[PDB]
Amino acid sequence: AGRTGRRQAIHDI
Amino acid sequence: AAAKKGSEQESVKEFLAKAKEEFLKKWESPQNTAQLDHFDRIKTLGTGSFGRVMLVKHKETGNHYAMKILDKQKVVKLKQIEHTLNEKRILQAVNFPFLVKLEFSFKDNSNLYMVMEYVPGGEMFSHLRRIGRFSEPHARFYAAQIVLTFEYLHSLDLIYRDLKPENLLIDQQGYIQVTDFGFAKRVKGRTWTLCGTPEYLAPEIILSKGYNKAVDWWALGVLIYEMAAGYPPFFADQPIQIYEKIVSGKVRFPSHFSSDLKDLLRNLLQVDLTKRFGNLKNGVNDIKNHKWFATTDWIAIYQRKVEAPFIPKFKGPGDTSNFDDYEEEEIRVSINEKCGKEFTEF
Ligand SMILES: [NH3+]CCc1cccnc1
Repeated sequence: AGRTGRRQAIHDI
Repeated sequence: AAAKKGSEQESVKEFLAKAKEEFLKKWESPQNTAQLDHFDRIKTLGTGSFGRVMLVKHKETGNHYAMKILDKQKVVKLKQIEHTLNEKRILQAVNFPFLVKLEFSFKDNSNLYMVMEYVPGGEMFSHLRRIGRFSEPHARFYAAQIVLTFEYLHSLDLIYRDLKPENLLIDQQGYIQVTDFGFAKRVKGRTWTLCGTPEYLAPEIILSKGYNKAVDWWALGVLIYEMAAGYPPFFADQPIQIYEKIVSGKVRFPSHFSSDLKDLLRNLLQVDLTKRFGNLKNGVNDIKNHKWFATTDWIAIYQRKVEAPFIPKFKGPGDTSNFDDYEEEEIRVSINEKCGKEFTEF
C-alpha cells in the first residue's frame, strides 16, 4: 500500500 | 563487436565536446522575450505548489505552447527562489532531442513565465497508471532515452534531481520529452540541498550527505522498476516510511522481472556509492553495456530511428485529450510589483 496519484516534489525537506 | 563499440565511445566523446562548447556559449549569455497578452490561455495541463502549466495559443502565429506560471509570492523559500533561477538559465542553454524546448520567458508584477513547446501526448504517468505496467521492451525504450539524456546533462555538470513519470511527456512520435527542470542544477562536485520527490530520493539525500550526479542514476533505477512493475520499489503511504525503506538497502522484485532486469536494478539501487552503476570508473558505459540493454541501438535511439512502442492519439493542434483535468483559477496581475529584487536576474 503506497501513493498511487501524482507525487509532489519537496524543495527543502 | 568490440572495435565497433570502442569507435562508438570516441564518437560519444566527440559529440559531448561539441555539445559543451554550444552549451557554454548560451550559459554565459542568457531574458524578456515576450509578454502575457501575446497569448490566449486555453486550459490547465498540470498544477503544483507554486503555480500551474497551461496550454496557451500565441495570438499572432496561432502556435500552441505550454506556459509555466509561477506565483512570485508563492516562491518564498530560499531554495525555491534559487531553484527557479536554475531552471530558466539551464533550459535556455541546453539542446537535446529528449529535452523540452524553451521558447520565451518573461515576468510581470505578480508572476514568472516560461513558455515551452507543447507536447500533446500526455505524461508517461497517465499512460502507465492506465495500462498498469509496461513490458520490458517498452520500458527499455524509454529507459534508453533517459540514459542518453543524463549522459548529456552530466557531461555539462548538470544534475536533474526530479526524475519520475509525471515529468516525462510523450511526443507525437512516441518518444520522451523531459520537462520540469525546477530541481536541475549546475554542480562541479557535490551539492547539499535536501530536495526531490520522496519515492525517487537516493539514500545519501535522505541522510543529509553531500551528494553528486549519482543520485540521478539511483532515480533511473526507481523509474525503470516503476515502469516495469507499475509501482515503485520503496512504496508507503507516508514520506517517513518511504525514507526508512530507501535507506535499509533492501529491494524485492516481482516474479515476472527478468534476471537481467533485476541485475541492472540491483546495481542502480545500490546504497554503496563505490559500487553504484553510473558512478564507477567506466561511468555511463557500465549501464549502456549491461545485458538488459544488449538489444539497444544507442545511436538509432538518439537519431529517433527506432519504432516507438506506441503513438498517442491526436485530433489536431491544441488537442488536450491526453491530459487530466484540473481546477481553473484566474490569472490576476497586481497593480503593485511583488518581489522585484529577488528575481532581478530572471
Ligand atoms: N509534471 C509535468 C507538468 C507538465 C504538463 C504539461 C506540459 N508541461 C508540463
